[PDB]
Amino acid sequence: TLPDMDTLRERLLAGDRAALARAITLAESRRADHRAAVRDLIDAVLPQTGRAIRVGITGVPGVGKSTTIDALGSLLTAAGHKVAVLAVDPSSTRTGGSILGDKTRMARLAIDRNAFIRPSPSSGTLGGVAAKTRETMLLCEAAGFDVILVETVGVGQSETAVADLTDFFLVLMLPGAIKKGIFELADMIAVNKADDGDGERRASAAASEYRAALHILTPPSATWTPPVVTISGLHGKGLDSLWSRIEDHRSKLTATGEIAGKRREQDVKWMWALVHERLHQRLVGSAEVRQATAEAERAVAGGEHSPAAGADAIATLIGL
Amino acid sequence: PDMDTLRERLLAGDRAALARAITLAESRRADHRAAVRDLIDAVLPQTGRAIRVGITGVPGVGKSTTIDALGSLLTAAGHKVAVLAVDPSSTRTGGSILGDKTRMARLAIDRNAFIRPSPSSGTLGGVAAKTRETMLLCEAAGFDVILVETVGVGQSETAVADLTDFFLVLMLPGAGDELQGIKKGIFELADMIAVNKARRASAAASEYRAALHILTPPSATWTPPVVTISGLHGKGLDSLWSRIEDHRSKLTATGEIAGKRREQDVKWMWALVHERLHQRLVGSAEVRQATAEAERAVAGGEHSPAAGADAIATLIGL
Repeated sequence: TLPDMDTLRERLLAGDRAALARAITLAESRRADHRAAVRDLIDAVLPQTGRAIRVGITGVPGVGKSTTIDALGSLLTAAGHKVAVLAVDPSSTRTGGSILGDKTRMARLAIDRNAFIRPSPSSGTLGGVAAKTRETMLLCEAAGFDVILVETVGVGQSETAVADLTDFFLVLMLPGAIKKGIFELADMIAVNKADDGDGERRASAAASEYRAALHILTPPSATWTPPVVTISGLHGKGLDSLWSRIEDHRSKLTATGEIAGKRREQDVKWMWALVHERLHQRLVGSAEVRQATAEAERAVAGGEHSPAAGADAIATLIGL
Repeated sequence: PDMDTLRERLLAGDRAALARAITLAESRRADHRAAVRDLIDAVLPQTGRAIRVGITGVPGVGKSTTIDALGSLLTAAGHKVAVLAVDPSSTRTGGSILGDKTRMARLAIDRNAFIRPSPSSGTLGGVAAKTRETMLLCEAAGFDVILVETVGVGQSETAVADLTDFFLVLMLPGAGDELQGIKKGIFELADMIAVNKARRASAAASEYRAALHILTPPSATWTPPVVTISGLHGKGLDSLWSRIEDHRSKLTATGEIAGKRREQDVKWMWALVHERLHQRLVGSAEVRQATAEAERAVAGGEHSPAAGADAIATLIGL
């Protein structure tokens, strides 16, 4: 029932799409041994990873995120790139994941074998979902995908996780009509024209406001000052220019070692995220333990016992 | 000593009893911390009736001078003011016994105020969580204003924001080419910017205000004021404090003050659970060595994050 893992690994490394899909499937197995086998695989293929541009993309629903990603992704595959699109949605902690995904939201990419689209994976905690996404990213990179787009999906709080999964964080904004922390995550803002009601006047007007405001915020790296641009996902305008800026960021921050520096900090974060997910799984591993954990948390939320008293209560459960 | 007597004294406003309870709560000895848990829980019904304000600013901005002046205005007005510090450097030093009050000279001798140095822990998260227990003890003792200051170098801003109701950012008066600029992550935390050392200060304020207005969603209950002050000469402090009271009034009406405290307390609970796990993973030289090996492998790009996590799992099992 477990595939020959040496065969699977060698196929995956040769760009075998079915092998990549199977490795991803093994990571969601009910069987601990299946999940362990793919963890071994990922560590085994680590030296073949990391040779990709990793871009996180966010924006409020209706900004035209799917349309823009479909357009940009298609420009990239036409140019000979192999493009993975991975979703992160905090609601996959509450659904069991997606049985067939939702790739058809990107109509062109959905039928393009030069692209590979996967939905948000199921886990107990957002940290768990994001850690699993990191595993998937590594598998895609080992299989030869050189652009990895990671998209926030749904309404919940996934923006920081996606920034911490990628090298470059792109924020798509509407010309008018945003969770405040998003500006400080941005390596670039793109004001997108959604429909026939949005032209260069509305788009440029909003861009100028964002550009002016960003001037009071200190860029985290002297190597990069976040630009504000306009685009139309719908009409495929300004996307080549947008991409060139992301490539410039990659070139510049690779030369300074800053891409690698950020990735190593992220890697340690995702290590501890899995440790913490596993702890959570223990604290909900039976109805009785879940009940007790939930009540400690409730007592703390309710100001009936202090945070330290709640933590001590949790400690006793772990000891039991 | 008798914890029931300690509790009754603390609740009657005995400042020495309060300090003794804080010492236990902030202890790096697990038995000492354990000894005061029931006391803290017993006094919870007397907590929460305080304005909790976090205050940050770059070294040199006049933070100590401003806190000294603001605290003095408050005690003159009949308030009971606690001033607590969160210092990341405590992990390197074991924390200070006496702290530093050269910096708040008037307040340091004012018996209506209660100033504590940052606690120590192996980590920032531990330091901040201890500060939360200390805040509760202070409130139970009758302090109605709790000021929590970021201290030293290190990124303690998020921790202090997550300890308080209102987060005040003190900024330098430079404008245009001399504009200080807001460090990454601070804008999202700020409930007010006060430009200190006030002309160019009003110029800087106008720049921050205009940008804050662009960046703040119109759906927000609270749009951060930008004001100018002089800590040294006490100008604008009464106005500054009034806006903090305005925030309390507005966000109490929406239930947002209470809602935030609930989220914070659960955050501190999980912080402490995760800190306890890490403590176990560094509980002896041989275990620390193995944990360090796992983290180094991942930090060095030698093994995948999950491989590091699997090594940790093996240790936990042992």
